[PDB]
Amino acid sequence: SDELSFTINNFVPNEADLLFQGEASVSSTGVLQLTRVENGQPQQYSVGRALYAAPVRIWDNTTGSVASFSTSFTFVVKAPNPDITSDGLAFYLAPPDSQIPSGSVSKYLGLFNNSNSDSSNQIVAVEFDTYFGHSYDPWDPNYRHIGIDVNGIESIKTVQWDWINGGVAFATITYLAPNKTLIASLVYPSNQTTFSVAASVDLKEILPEWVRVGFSAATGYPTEVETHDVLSWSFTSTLEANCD
Amino acid sequence: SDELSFTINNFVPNEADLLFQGEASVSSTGVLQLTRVENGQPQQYSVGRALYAAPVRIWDNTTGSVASFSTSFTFVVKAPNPDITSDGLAFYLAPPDSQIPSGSVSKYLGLFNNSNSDSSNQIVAVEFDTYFGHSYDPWDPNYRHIGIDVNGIESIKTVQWDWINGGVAFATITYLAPNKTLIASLVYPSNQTTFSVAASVDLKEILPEWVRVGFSAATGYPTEVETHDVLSWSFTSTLEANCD
Amino acid sequence: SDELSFTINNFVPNEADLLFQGEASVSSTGVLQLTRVENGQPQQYSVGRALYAAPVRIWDNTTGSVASFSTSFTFVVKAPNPDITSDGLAFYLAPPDSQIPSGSVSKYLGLFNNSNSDSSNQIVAVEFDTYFGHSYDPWDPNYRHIGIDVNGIESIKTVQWDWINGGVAFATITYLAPNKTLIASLVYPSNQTTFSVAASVDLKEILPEWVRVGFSAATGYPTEVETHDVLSWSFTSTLEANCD
Amino acid sequence: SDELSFTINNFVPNEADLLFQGEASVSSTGVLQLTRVENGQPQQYSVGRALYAAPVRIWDNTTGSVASFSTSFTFVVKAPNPDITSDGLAFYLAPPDSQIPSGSVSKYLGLFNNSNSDSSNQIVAVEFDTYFGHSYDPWDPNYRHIGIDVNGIESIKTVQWDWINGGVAFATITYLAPNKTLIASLVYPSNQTTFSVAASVDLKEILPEWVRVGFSAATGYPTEVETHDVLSWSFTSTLEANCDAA
Ligand SMILES: *[C@@H]1O[C@H](CO)[C@@H](O[C@@H]2O[C@H](CO)[C@@H](O[C@@H]3O[C@H](CO[C@H]4O[C@H](CO)[C@@H](O)[C@H](O)[C@@H]4O)[C@@H](O)[C@H](O[C@H]4O[C@H](CO)[C@@H](O)[C@H](O)[C@@H]4O)[C@@H]3O)[C@H](O)[C@H]2NC(C)=O)[C@H](O)[C@H]1NC(C)=O
Ligand SMILES: *[C@@H]1O[C@H](CO)[C@@H](O[C@@H]2O[C@H](CO)[C@@H](O[C@@H]3O[C@H](CO[C@H]4O[C@H](CO)[C@@H](O)[C@H](O)[C@@H]4O)[C@@H](O)[C@H](O[C@H]4O[C@H](CO)[C@@H](O)[C@H](O)[C@@H]4O)[C@@H]3O)[C@H](O)[C@H]2NC(C)=O)[C@H](O)[C@H]1NC(C)=O
Ligand SMILES: *[C@@H]1O[C@H](CO)[C@@H](O[C@@H]2O[C@H](CO)[C@@H](O[C@@H]3O[C@H](CO[C@H]4O[C@H](CO)[C@@H](O)[C@H](O)[C@@H]4O)[C@@H](O)[C@H](O[C@H]4O[C@H](CO)[C@@H](O)[C@H](O)[C@@H]4O)[C@@H]3O)[C@H](O)[C@H]2NC(C)=O)[C@H](O)[C@H]1NC(C)=O
Ligand SMILES: *[C@@H]1O[C@H](CO)[C@@H](O[C@@H]2O[C@H](CO)[C@@H](O[C@@H]3O[C@H](CO[C@H]4O[C@H](CO)[C@@H](O)[C@H](O)[C@@H]4O)[C@@H](O)[C@H](O[C@H]4O[C@H](CO)[C@@H](O)[C@H](O)[C@@H]4O)[C@@H]3O)[C@H](O)[C@H]2NC(C)=O)[C@H](O)[C@H]1NC(C)=O
Ligand SMILES: *[C@@H]1O[C@H](CO)[C@@H](O[C@@H]2O[C@H](CO)[C@@H](O[C@@H]3O[C@H](CO)[C@@H](O)[C@H](O[C@H]4O[C@H](CO)[C@@H](O)[C@H](O)[C@@H]4O)[C@@H]3O)[C@H](O)[C@H]2NC(C)=O)[C@H](O)[C@H]1NC(C)=O
Ligand SMILES: *[C@@H]1O[C@H](CO)[C@@H](O[C@@H]2O[C@H](CO)[C@@H](O[C@@H]3O[C@H](CO)[C@@H](O)[C@H](O[C@H]4O[C@H](CO)[C@@H](O)[C@H](O)[C@@H]4O)[C@@H]3O)[C@H](O)[C@H]2NC(C)=O)[C@H](O)[C@H]1NC(C)=O
Ligand SMILES: *[C@@H]1O[C@H](CO)[C@@H](O[C@@H]2O[C@H](CO)[C@@H](O[C@@H]3O[C@H](CO)[C@@H](O)[C@H](O[C@H]4O[C@H](CO)[C@@H](O)[C@H](O)[C@@H]4O)[C@@H]3O)[C@H](O)[C@H]2NC(C)=O)[C@H](O)[C@H]1NC(C)=O
Ligand SMILES: *[C@@H]1O[C@H](CO)[C@@H](O[C@@H]2O[C@H](CO)[C@@H](O[C@@H]3O[C@H](CO)[C@@H](O)[C@H](O[C@H]4O[C@H](CO)[C@@H](O)[C@H](O)[C@@H]4O)[C@@H]3O)[C@H](O)[C@H]2NC(C)=O)[C@H](O)[C@H]1NC(C)=O
Ligand SMILES: *[C@@H]1O[C@H](CO)[C@@H](O)[C@H](O)[C@H]1NC(C)=O
Ligand SMILES: *[C@@H]1O[C@H](CO)[C@@H](O)[C@H](O)[C@H]1NC(C)=O
Ligand SMILES: *[C@@H]1O[C@H](CO)[C@@H](O)[C@H](O)[C@H]1NC(C)=O
Ligand SMILES: *[C@@H]1O[C@H](CO)[C@@H](O)[C@H](O)[C@H]1NC(C)=O
Ligand SMILES: *[C@@H]1O[C@H](CO)[C@@H](O)[C@H](O)[C@H]1NC(C)=O
Ligand SMILES: *[C@@H]1O[C@H](CO)[C@@H](O)[C@H](O)[C@H]1NC(C)=O
Ligand SMILES: *[C@@H]1O[C@H](CO)[C@@H](O)[C@H](O)[C@H]1NC(C)=O
Ligand SMILES: *[C@@H]1O[C@H](CO)[C@@H](O)[C@H](O)[C@H]1NC(C)=O
Ligand SMILES: [Ca+2]
Ligand SMILES: [Ca+2]
Ligand SMILES: [Ca+2]
Ligand SMILES: [Ca+2]
Ligand SMILES: [Mn+2]
Ligand SMILES: [Mn+2]
Ligand SMILES: [Mn+2]
Ligand SMILES: [Mn+2]
Repeated sequence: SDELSFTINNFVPNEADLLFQGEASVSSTGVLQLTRVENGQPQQYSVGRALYAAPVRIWDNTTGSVASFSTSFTFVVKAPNPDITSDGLAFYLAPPDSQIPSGSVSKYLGLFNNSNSDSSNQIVAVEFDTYFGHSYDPWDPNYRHIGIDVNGIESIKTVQWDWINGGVAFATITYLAPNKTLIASLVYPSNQTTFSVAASVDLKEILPEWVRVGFSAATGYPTEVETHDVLSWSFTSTLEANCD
Repeated sequence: SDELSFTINNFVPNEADLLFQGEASVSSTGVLQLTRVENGQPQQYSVGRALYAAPVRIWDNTTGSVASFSTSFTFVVKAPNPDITSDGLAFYLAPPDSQIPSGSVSKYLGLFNNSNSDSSNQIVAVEFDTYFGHSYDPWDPNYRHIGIDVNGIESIKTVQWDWINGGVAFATITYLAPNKTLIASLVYPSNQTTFSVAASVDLKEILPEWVRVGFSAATGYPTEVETHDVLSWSFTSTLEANCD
Repeated sequence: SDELSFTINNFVPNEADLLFQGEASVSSTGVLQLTRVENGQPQQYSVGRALYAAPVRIWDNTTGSVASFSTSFTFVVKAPNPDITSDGLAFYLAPPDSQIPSGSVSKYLGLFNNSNSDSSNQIVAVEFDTYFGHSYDPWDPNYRHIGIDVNGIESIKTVQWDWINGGVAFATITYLAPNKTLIASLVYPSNQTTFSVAASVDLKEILPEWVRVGFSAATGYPTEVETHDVLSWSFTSTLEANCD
Repeated sequence: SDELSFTINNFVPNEADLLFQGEASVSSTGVLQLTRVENGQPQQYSVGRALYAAPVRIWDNTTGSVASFSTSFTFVVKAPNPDITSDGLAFYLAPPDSQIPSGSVSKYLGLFNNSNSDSSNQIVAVEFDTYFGHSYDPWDPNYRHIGIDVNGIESIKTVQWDWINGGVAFATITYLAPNKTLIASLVYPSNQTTFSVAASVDLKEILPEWVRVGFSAATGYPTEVETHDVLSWSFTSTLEANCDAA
């Protein structure tokens, strides 16, 4: 509650402390696969979500304290066709009872089913969007991007990101509550490249007192499929008290 | 999984990260009450259990790694009648799907319903037994005690403990896996007294790979009731890898 | 040794756990001032260095283990004249017995006194260079930059950085040893801007087994002076063992 | 300062982050030896002290905040003659500039040189005293003990302790500042035995704002020598802020 820190360097099949929604699963080799894979090939129209079992406490209505946190993970996106990719994944905080919305949720990364932004969603996400289509995703920019989503698919702030096929990406997301700042960074040590972005968000009005952290991913047409994988994931959060 | 640490200095009503079984609840003042209390008075035949939402990983069958951990909490036992008290409470590790056994479970601290020890229980507990009755609890010693229970109410090792009515007790439980040692200590800073005990247990054969940690408490006849309360609770565990 | 973590949210005068070289000092208000300030005005030709008292263990020659670490701090650079600024500061790892080189060390940020790179220096730094002069600093680029220095002032990799006068900057430096990667990030939450850079370095050949971490800063001519301040600083490092 | 945590599972020769006073040293095998050992035999009249390089912040005079901390370590005491042992060792907090007092400091575990208690010492120690002599140590009880020392060799509180020759002991010392309580526990997993003690101390009046943590050990006559060794040592302290005073 006040403080919560965990680290998962490797995953196991049917992991107990992870709640899976959709078709997400963990392979025998120990890699967390949000999209089902048959004989080394990704499938089409596959949506997956994983969450940590324990809800995370963000703020208190009585005292007014608000939590600042930081997390880091390693993920891989590998597509048979480098030219075009489908949708992508995201790291998101949602209500504990959040479930997959009904209907077509591919272009929304399995988080929403409507393009409009509503304050009732109470979802705060950092998306790694690899699909820059204009007809299906008019809101997204022309290039592959890393964006911050607050109660809507239309990201308040995005940064151009150069995706590498079969490349391990080390991502870090840090929220500073006193400064009301969300920072997302991604690093490719294979080419030694960095992409960073920051935004101004206040979790008091957006998210409830208790939330759940996790990952989401989606896929589209069979021709433009891809594989999303997570190898490690570390999280730490503390609820500092304000006497003011 | 590999590492998990949390700290709860204060509790809130309907806490999300705590699973309650029986009649356990959290008061408005922020104290975790395993036994229901009416207008400042404990009730009779009340059994309560609380667990952490996230299961804890102890060991791996493939690598052979085993986790060592440590936890600390503060609890209060306050009875209207200091002469005689009912049952008591315990800090226990059990399977994630553990539920309250049917039948009379008061004298067993809400963990078992049979006096015999069976390896299928897979429950490892540290009990603070305040009831020294001989007819109902022939297994327990003549004095109030702190005991270690492994797959049975009959504690493998117990230490005499002087209970103080309305006294805050600071307890610490530490498991060292390489040495296969479980250590339980209790401190009263109001009188500056300490009671410690150690035992030899191996969680490989007893508990499964994934377990849940928490507290349990029970009460008996109305004349000899008592109030069990928990004010704070901190836990930390790491899964160190063995290359041997 | 194996693990070391500390956090200093506020500083105190004549702090015991900080070793000061040059004219660095801590103000009564609790801000770490590397450059001496008279009545709210910075001085000229002022060089300061601060280090943590405890040396940090990086690697072992026998086992071959190498440490990965992460640190974060907050710093402020405030100059009376926004047009031109002097030198700058840096976060550096050096030998425990490192001292200020003799001679003009202003343009070298108080770390070196020669422009050439020599492997005997054994200094690894992340510099926030605010002086883009060409005659005095031909090696530096045309713009204010954040650079990574390995045994020389000429940074192996630099990133353009927009300096803000009187603006609080939150910086984070993370070294991953298995991937041999050094990452430096800087954030301005007042304007919500981020600047990140990564480089490939191996501390085995560069630094010795035991090093000291800290900060350095320098100033130049009186007309182009500036004030360097540090408000908070957190560091954490672990020495993970490799069984390969 | 506000928070400081470190862990040393193994030691190395000439360790940089440890300050050694006296004849303490680290062996090639990686064990911290406070008393010099020749060819596997302890020596006589050997006094050693080790401290962590970084001073530890306990309290602030302005805000009034006071730090609570916890530490754990593993130590071995092995004597050729189990019948009688010399002096012992202790885990102590002292001023950063503390040095070995001049004169005979064997019976005082290398911390003091006078039996009387003076508030100017500013030393807070947890001693594992293995010498129960009455003529040389009239203050100590009749049995081997674990004691808490505050500005004096005469321990305010002691607990009987059964020493095991060549036995690994796991010790844990925890200070709770809001409750002003110091707790010391020792465990032998080889026989599964525990010895615990608690005392009431306030570091505000005793120790200064900045202190240094470490270990001390001493030896006596050649016939009753022993070897003191430390295998691992972990420390963690945090300075929690109190808004009641402010
Ligand atoms: C992220 O988080 C915080 C907010 O939570 C951001 O805001 C800064 O936080 C600091 C510390 O809380 C605050 O600094 C305050 O500045 C006040 C005014 O500054 C005086 O001193 C300077 C000295 O040069 C003068 O230039 C100036 O003219 C003023 O005279 C001070 O009054 C404050 O002191 C206070 O101390 C205690 C509380 O600790 C109070 O009880 C006192 O009454 C007193 O008021 C304090 O020093 C300030 O809110 C922000 N800093 C600024 C404006 O510089 C952080 O900026 C942000 N951190 C990041 C991004 O790293
Ligand atoms: C809790 O956990 C551990 C077990 O997990 C308990 O067991 C001790 O652990 C240590 C360290 O692993 C082991 O110590 C070993 O002792 C071996 C023999 O000792 C030699 O050296 C002494 C020096 O005085 C001589 O007296 C003696 O005659 C022997 O010559 C050594 O061989 C071991 O060294 C090994 O190092 C590496 C591994 O790190 C190996 O690759 C080498 O091949 C080499 O074998 C090692 O030093 C031993 O298992 C236990 N310690 C003993 C018996 O003293 C801990 O006791 C327990 N900790 C607690 C309760 O605090
Ligand atoms: C930062 O740090 C590490 C290096 O320290 C970087 O390197 C990766 O680290 C991982 C894990 O150590 C290594 O992955 C290895 O890949 C080997 C080959 O891959 C097989 O499996 C895939 C499955 O799709 C096939 O595609 C492929 O064709 C191969 O069949 C495996 O053999 C390795 O498994 C090993 O497991 C144990 C050790 O844990 C060994 O004992 C076994 O013998 C077995 O060899 C292992 O899975 C690999 O070194 C690097 N990953 C790669 C190449 O994908 C990290 O990339 C870097 N992390 C960042 C930047 O986040
Ligand atoms: C180690 O540390 C602390 C001291 O630092 C020791 O002292 C206890 O700490 C708690 C929490 O700070 C304090 O509890 C206080 O008790 C007050 C009175 O109790 C009322 O409620 C009970 C309910 O049964 C009634 O029985 C009783 O008659 C009273 O009606 C309360 O007033 C306090 O509430 C306060 O909350 C906030 C601060 O958080 C204040 O702003 C409010 O004004 C309000 O006063 C509070 O609940 C108390 O100091 C000590 N606990 C006691 C006496 O029970 C710890 O005991 C010690 N911990 C160990 C050894 O584990
Ligand atoms: C886009 O997403 C929204 C939100 O999901 C979606 O609106 C509704 O969401 C709910 C929850 O997923 C859908 O779930 C069920 O649909 C049927 C018919 O309602 C029933 O199984 C359930 O309805 C009963 O239970 C509700 C409990 O709140 C009651 O409110 C209700 O009165 C019924 O008793 C349950 O709602 C629901 O189907 C959709 N609504 C519709 C018309 O489908 C929205 O539909 C999505 N818009 C798209 C894809 O265009
Ligand atoms: C002491 O504790 C043991 C263990 O609880 C207890 O044995 C049985 O435990 C189960 C689980 O709590 C009891 O629960 C239910 O009882 C009835 C009748 O069986 C049904 O609701 C359920 O039985 C069905 O579901 C089971 C699923 O495994 C099937 O195995 C079974 O075939 C049925 O389909 C469920 O079991 C169960 O009642 C008790 N057994 C009895 C006779 O009560 C034991 O009874 C306790 N001994 C005491 C109090 O003396
Ligand atoms: C650029 O930096 C280098 C490295 O500092 C510098 O070379 C020498 O560095 C040392 C250490 O700071 C200087 O320090 C002293 O200088 C005088 C004369 O040597 C003496 O105080 C000392 O010399 C004695 O002690 C040394 C110990 O190693 C002995 O090696 C020596 O034989 C003497 O006994 C000590 O060295 C030293 O002055 C400089 N060398 C010179 C000529 O100044 C180098 O000078 C700098 N280059 C610049 C500014 O152009
Ligand atoms: C028991 O312990 C106390 C405390 O150590 C001891 O008193 C004195 O302690 C100091 C510090 O260890 C001893 O150190 C030196 O002794 C000589 C003579 O004084 C000098 O080297 C030094 O004295 C000079 O420096 C001092 C700095 O404070 C000045 O105060 C002084 O005026 C001198 O300029 C330094 O003190 C000191 O020797 C002892 N005092 C004596 C008489 O030895 C005490 O002696 C011990 N009692 C025993 C063993 O019975
Ligand atoms: C917080 O407390 C105030 C008390 O007036 C109440 O009005 C408000 O509804 C509460 N908000 C939440 C989310 O509980
Ligand atoms: C990264 O390095 C590899 C080396 O083979 C190279 O093939 C690839 O083109 C590089 N990618 C980028 C974006 O530089
Ligand atoms: C552990 O692995 C071995 C492989 O032979 C298997 O026999 C055993 O059943 C496994 N144990 C568990 C609890 O999975
Ligand atoms: C503890 O201290 C209080 C002080 O009032 C006293 O009443 C009580 O008897 C003491 N309890 C024990 C076991 O010493
Ligand atoms: C490391 O060990 C090898 C052993 O052959 C030795 O040659 C080498 O000099 C050592 N390196 C250092 C820096 O001690
Ligand atoms: C940052 O915000 C302030 C608001 O007053 C503005 O003055 C300043 O120009 C901004 N700086 C940048 C680089 O946008
Ligand atoms: C603490 O502050 C007060 C201010 O009046 C002062 O009198 C006292 O000497 C200070 N104590 C210490 C140890 O600095
Ligand atoms: C501890 O166990 C060993 C087993 O050999 C035994 O020799 C020794 O006497 C025991 N010590 C105590 C105090 O029980
Ligand atoms: Ca898209
Ligand atoms: Ca009983
Ligand atoms: Ca420059
Ligand atoms: Ca003695
Ligand atoms: Mn997008
Ligand atoms: Mn019992
Ligand atoms: Mn530069
Ligand atoms: Mn003694």
